[PDB]
Order: sequence, then structure tokens, then C-alpha cells
Amino acid sequence: KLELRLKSPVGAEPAVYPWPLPVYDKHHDAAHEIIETIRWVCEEIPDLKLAMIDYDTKSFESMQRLCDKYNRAIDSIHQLWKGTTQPMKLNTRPSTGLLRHILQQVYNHSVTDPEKLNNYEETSFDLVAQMIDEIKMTDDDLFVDLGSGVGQVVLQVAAATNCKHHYGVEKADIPAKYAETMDREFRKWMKWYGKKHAEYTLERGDFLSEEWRERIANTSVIFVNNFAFGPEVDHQLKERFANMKEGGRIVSSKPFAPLNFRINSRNLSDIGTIMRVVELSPLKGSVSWTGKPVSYYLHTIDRTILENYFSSLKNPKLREEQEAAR
Ligand SMILES: CC(C)(C)c1ccc(NC(=O)NCCCNC[C@H]2O[C@@H](n3cc(Br)c4c(N)ncnc43)[C@H](O)[C@@H]2O)cc1
Repeated sequence: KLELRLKSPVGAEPAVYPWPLPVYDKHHDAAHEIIETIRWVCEEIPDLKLAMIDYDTKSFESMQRLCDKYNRAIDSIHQLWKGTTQPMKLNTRPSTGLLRHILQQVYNHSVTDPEKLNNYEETSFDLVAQMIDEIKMTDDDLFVDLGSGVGQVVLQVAAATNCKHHYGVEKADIPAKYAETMDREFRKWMKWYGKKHAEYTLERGDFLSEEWRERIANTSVIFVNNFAFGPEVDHQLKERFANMKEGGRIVSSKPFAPLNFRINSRNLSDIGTIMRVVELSPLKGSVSWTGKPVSYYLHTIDRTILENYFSSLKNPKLREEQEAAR
């Protein structure tokens, strides 16, 4: 019963892999997960990087010597920390690079049968990462991913921000089931690397439900991957966003209002009367399954647009101009 073990850099239980090393899917396997874990612990601790592809992933002896050599170096770093050298700060957030590794790792150990999940169908990782940098978030914020799937986006944002809470809501059974495991695997692996995350919850639910009406209303940052949603769903979401508070934000893959919205007597009731909508800077090189470069849209709840329209109706000069155009 042959095995490979990697020690945690902060003394959690070791990662143990059987030999021969499992394959996770067409592009991922345990051997590369091991190599990349070592790579990433080395980025996490430069003394280790100091001490550390001429390796044969199909040879037990070659892979055992890699793991033994990492494990020795870890022991020696733990000794160094007992001395005068300061240990690695705990309670930090993972870098974007490490987080990407962690999420792949969590996925590798959580979604055993990809196929079961495919029948409900991560360049998104980079897009979300850009959004985390642009959309400033604080501990006043509540975050939701509407239609969260197996939960990856919620995990990523929770690892990276100070929002008071992060939620994902998913209706379908397969993805909700896998999210429970993703959650367990995520907490285990974040502990393994010694890294912190903000609070989060993954839930089974319908975000168009009556419970979610009030919850949407109290959320300050919503992400929603709506490009492929149909008009009735989008229409129903527009109605839930109408109760959001001023400064609330929605980031989506298809805008919920025209980018050039001109308020007038016929469109007074439209969601565009209460939000600024902008097309966000796209990430060079990122392209959708449609071939085009990706785009995403930021909506900010701003009721001063509506206020100014009403004020303008009181001004006979402005009222005439408006009336003459339309
Ligand atoms: C814009 C940026 C780039 C920032 C951005 C990038 C990514 C994200 N977020 C994600 O990709 N999340 C995971 C994949 C999308 N989820 C599809 C899931 O929706 C579920 N769903 C549908 C209804 Br309709 C639905 C519902 N009514 N109630 C609950 N779940 C629902 C459906 O069962 C699928 O499992 C958000 C923003």
C-alpha cells in the first residue's frame, strides 16, 4: 500500500496520496497537484524556495524523492521558526496565484464525477480576480453570487475580501450537493496552507423566491452570471434589484439596463431610472466560448438620476426642451 505524503507548512495533518497517483480529469492529476502544492508553498515561504521539470511523475522513486526533499525542508523551516526567525504570519489571505491553486485542488477532491455536473452547463477566476480589485469591498458589505453552482466564485471572493458575509444560492440538486463538499474541502485546504477567509455560506434555494426578495434587498454587492439567462428571469431580477439600497452594486455578464439610458415619460418605471450602468474594462486576452473578448457590467444603485428628472419637470425651460425632443 504505497503512498506519498506532503507535510503542511503550518502543522496541519499531512496531505496523503495513494500510489499510483490518481487522475482527476483530462487536464488534472494528483502528480501535478503535488508539484504545484510544493511550488506554491515555496512562494509562501522564501526560505523553503531557497532550499528547493527533471522529475518523472510516473516513477514512484522520483516522486518520493521530491516529496521527501520537500518534507525535509519543511521540518528544517519549522526548526528555524523555533529559533529567532519569525514564523510565517498566520491569518493572512492567500495571494491570487495560491488561491487559484487552492480552488483547483478543492475542485479535484470534491467533484468526483464531472460528467454528472456538466449536464447542468475557470477563465472566470481571472475575471472575478479583476472584479475583486476594482469593486472595493469593506466589512459593511454583504456579498451574494446569484446562482452559485458548486460555489467557486463565493469561495474566491470570501478568501479575498472583508465583506461581513458571502452567500451563494443555487437551485439545482447536483451542484448544491457538490457545493457542500466544496465547502468542507475549502476549509480543510485553507487550514492546510495556514490562510484565512471571511465568513461564507453556500445554500440550496431559489433566488427568485419570496425569501430572497428581502435578502436581495439587503445585499450590497451582487455577482450574477446572467448572459444566458432568459428575459423572464432577467425581468424578475430587475424587480428584486429595485428594492436595493443606494450605492448597492450588481456585476453581471449582461447588462440589466441600457448603457445610454435617457429617462422619459414612457420609461419612468424602468430599472434604468435608478442605476448607473457601465461596461467594465475587459481583461486583455480573455475570450468567451462565443469567440468575442469577454465583457462585464457594473450597475450602481443611484436614485439621484430619478430625482433630477422630477426636478427638471418643474422647470418650464427644461420641461419644454424635453417635450420638444420626445
Ligand atoms: C460578471 C462576473 C464576471 C463578475 C461574474 C463571473 C462569474 C459569476 N458567477 C458564476 O459564474 N457562478 C457559477 C456559474 C453560474 N451559475 C449558474 C447556476 O445558476 C443556477 N440558477 C439559475 C437560476 Br434561473 C437560478 C435560480 N433562479 N435560483 C437559484 N439558482 C439558479 C443554475 O442552476 C446554475 O447552477 C458571477 C459574475
